[PDB]
Amino acid sequence: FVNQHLCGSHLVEALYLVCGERGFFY
Amino acid sequence: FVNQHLCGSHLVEALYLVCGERGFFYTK
Amino acid sequence: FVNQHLCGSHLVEALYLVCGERGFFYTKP
Amino acid sequence: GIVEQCCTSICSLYQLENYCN
Amino acid sequence: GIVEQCCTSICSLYQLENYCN
Amino acid sequence: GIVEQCCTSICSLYQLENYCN
Ligand SMILES: [Cl-]
Ligand SMILES: [Zn+2]
Repeated sequence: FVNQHLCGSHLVEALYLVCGERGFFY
Repeated sequence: FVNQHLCGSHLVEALYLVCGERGFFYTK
Repeated sequence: FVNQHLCGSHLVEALYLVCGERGFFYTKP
Repeated sequence: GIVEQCCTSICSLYQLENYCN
Repeated sequence: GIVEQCCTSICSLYQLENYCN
Repeated sequence: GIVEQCCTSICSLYQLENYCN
């Protein structure tokens, strides 16, 4: 629910950092 | 409840974006 | 342990704000 | 790209949706 | 406003408390 | 320190790891 929603916000933040210039598709 | 506390932090971030110059009033 | 992970992220920002110039030593449970 | 448009001036929500899928 | 105050120099906790209800 | 090293040019993951315990 919102727990997944809030987790997803942190995931896109983490992918932004981890993926560098490669980027990601969410 | 911490889960509600963390949710509210995300809510105020979202309201800041959505409300623009209108602003918003957040209270527990 | 995902919930503890998310909580910890917010705790680190809280310490960043409240500790100011003092800094903080952060360790996992 | 989104950086030159939205980091040099504020993008409205509508301008941001142009980068959605 | 608060941006002209707390985004031109970093506000202390006391200065941030100015904005509490 | 980390602010001097990482707040003008972007620090990679490896560079950030230098600041872990
Ligand atoms: Cl969260
Ligand atoms: Zn969160």
